[PDB]
Amino acid sequence: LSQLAAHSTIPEPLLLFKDNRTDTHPLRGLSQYGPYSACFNLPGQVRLAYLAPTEHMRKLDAIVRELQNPATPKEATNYYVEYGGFEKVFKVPLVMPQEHLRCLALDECHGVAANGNGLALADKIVQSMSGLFRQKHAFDVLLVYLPASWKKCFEYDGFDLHDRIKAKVAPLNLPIQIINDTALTRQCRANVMWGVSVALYAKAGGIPWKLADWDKDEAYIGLSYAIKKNAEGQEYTTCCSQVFDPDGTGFEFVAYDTRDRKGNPYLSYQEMQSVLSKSLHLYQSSHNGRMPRKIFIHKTTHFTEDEIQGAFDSFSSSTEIELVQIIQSTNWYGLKVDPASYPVDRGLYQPLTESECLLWTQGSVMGVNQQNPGQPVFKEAALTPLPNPIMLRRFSGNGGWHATCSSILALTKVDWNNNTLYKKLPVTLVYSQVFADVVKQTPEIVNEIYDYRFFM
Amino acid sequence: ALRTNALPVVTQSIRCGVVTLASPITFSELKERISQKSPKALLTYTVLFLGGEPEIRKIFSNDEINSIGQYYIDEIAQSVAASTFLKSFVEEAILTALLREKPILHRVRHRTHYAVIPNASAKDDRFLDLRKAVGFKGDLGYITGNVTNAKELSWAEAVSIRLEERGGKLWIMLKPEIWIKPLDRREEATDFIRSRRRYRFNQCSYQILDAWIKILFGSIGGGGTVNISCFPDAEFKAEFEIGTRTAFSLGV
RNA sequence: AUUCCUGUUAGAGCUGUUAAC
DNA sequence: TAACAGCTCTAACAGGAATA
Ligand SMILES: [Mg+2]
Repeated sequence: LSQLAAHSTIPEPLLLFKDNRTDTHPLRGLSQYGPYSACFNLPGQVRLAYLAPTEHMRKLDAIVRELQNPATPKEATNYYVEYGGFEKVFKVPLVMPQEHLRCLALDECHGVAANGNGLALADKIVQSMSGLFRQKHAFDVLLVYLPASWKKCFEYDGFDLHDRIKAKVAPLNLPIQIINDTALTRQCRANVMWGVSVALYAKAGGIPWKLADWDKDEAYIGLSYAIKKNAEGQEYTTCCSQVFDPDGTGFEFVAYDTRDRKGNPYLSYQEMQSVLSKSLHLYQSSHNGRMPRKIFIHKTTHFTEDEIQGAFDSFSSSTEIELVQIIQSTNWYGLKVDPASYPVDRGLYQPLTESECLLWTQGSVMGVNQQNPGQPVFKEAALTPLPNPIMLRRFSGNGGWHATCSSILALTKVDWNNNTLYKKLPVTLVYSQVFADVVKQTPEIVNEIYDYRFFM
Repeated sequence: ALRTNALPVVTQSIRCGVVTLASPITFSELKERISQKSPKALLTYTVLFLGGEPEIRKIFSNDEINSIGQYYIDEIAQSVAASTFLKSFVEEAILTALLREKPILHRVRHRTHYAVIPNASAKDDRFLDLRKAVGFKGDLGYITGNVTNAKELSWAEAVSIRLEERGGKLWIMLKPEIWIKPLDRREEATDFIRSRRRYRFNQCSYQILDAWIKILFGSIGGGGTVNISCFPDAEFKAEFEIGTRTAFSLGV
């Protein structure tokens, strides 16, 4: 009477690296083979530029030196492999800035930071990049260091310094990696070196890794919303993030606002179909004008019937539409029994109803462990002892949870901003939420689309 | 295999009591009168009640009571899916039936029900399994105590019990938690709960869930559908039957 | 903000069910 | 439109580092 439907397990998504080498473990595969974009020359080199207060430029120099030189994992040695330096790992030089590519933040930055005005702090920080705007050919990624003295402007009610800076520097087409004292201070140095190096390569060129065996005829849409607290009511900022592997070798990962105002996360008919009209045009431009054969729309909340009508009217009958709601907080949780020492395997999904499934995007991963191979790795072990599944609710389902579960799971391992093994959420939802935060911070970003490297 | 935290509720229909009122009533009015009178009955407005007629007569005077008949919720799963009031009512009824004949404390945090180990009755025989499950390296642990670096804060092992409507089925969701005796000061036990829960991995959590099922149903989940009942000495009572084994599945 | 996502604290939105206005 | 209920989300912090 308690026996549910038989569960299934989606194998750990293989990651494509240099010259079609597949490895589930990102850092291990990166060290062994090199980035997927190392077969060709997306970056011929990774040139950095420095933007930091004149007292803190030694910190940027030091972290760049640690990027150059090898580092050994201290924490989470269960998973993290040895770091061999930027040149050795990425097969690409990490070019230190010249004096002309090393610009100091003005003292007005410090003044407005002590004044606690992040709105002017972001303006002054982007103004400090004025010399770098003319030299955009000389450097690839600007290294911005935010000292703890600016802590008063990092985050407060209605403002986000990171999102504001990345919004101001997105139309300028110069990628930025922001460094706080967190990266300098965290005791495990292989952690920070791996994360920063992968981020720098991804936004100084791109594609540290891709997904192995990924269909190019699919588009993945994730709609995520942010809330801006009005003095009278509230405003909802729903943004749409698309992922797809286009005909070109460059994996495509973009975001764009679904839009005047919204009072709930639920798109109207002419809003949902407008954003999907934008979406399949974006897919078509990267697919020589071919229509998607399958659309995966991921949402944090449920699809209204008007939303379903808009989705089904935005695409022809040839296109197969998958509307899926992702419920992060569920009552269900699972134990592995044979009780195993390690929890339920990652990729395990249990169908609840016809339209409901529990996907374990968190769990034990095998064949990724560095020390004592044969022992599973539970990435959130420090956080929780057992993984919390997510719930998938299908609003247009022909049958078969394997396709959507594999899509969602594979979509957890291409967050190049994520230093750990995976994410509990698909990158569609992750980047739609990040871009929703960015748009809610700065409204005037609605017209253009933006690639992940400008906001990761 | 995969063992969940969901115990099936095979009960399909429950009998309730209807009190027809001479004047319209609001659910807020009913719930505040509940708090004021503190009856030995469960009440919802849809006015449905489970328990004894005398308590309902205490709650509503004879002037405002027209008749008291019986309600038949034929499809409990469909009715609680349709009505959040029915969902809350049935969840509270199952909780009252569960924690009736047992020393387990009944607490509520936010709107989730918890079966909490009593500090006074911690050393009971029925709690030895929980002591073993939370013990270290095969010794006997503790399931109640004082927070290590807190002035007055207390802690106990609890299980959150939720009602879940999934398709046409009802589930009792059990989540082992650490209840903090002052609810509004539970944030002050963040580090204590974190350190206590840190190494409750798959094995320890399986043992803890087995111990909590044994505590809440007197028997391990083998061939059992123990029938719990709320207000057995009342005209309008609810008798639920819950499978003692949690929901589980083998892969294909 | 190299990261992760866990807790805490609140809130909002969706649905309903009543009472209505 | 005003409560009520449940479900599920974001927002804002704090917080520690992968079977001990
Ligand atoms: Mg980044």
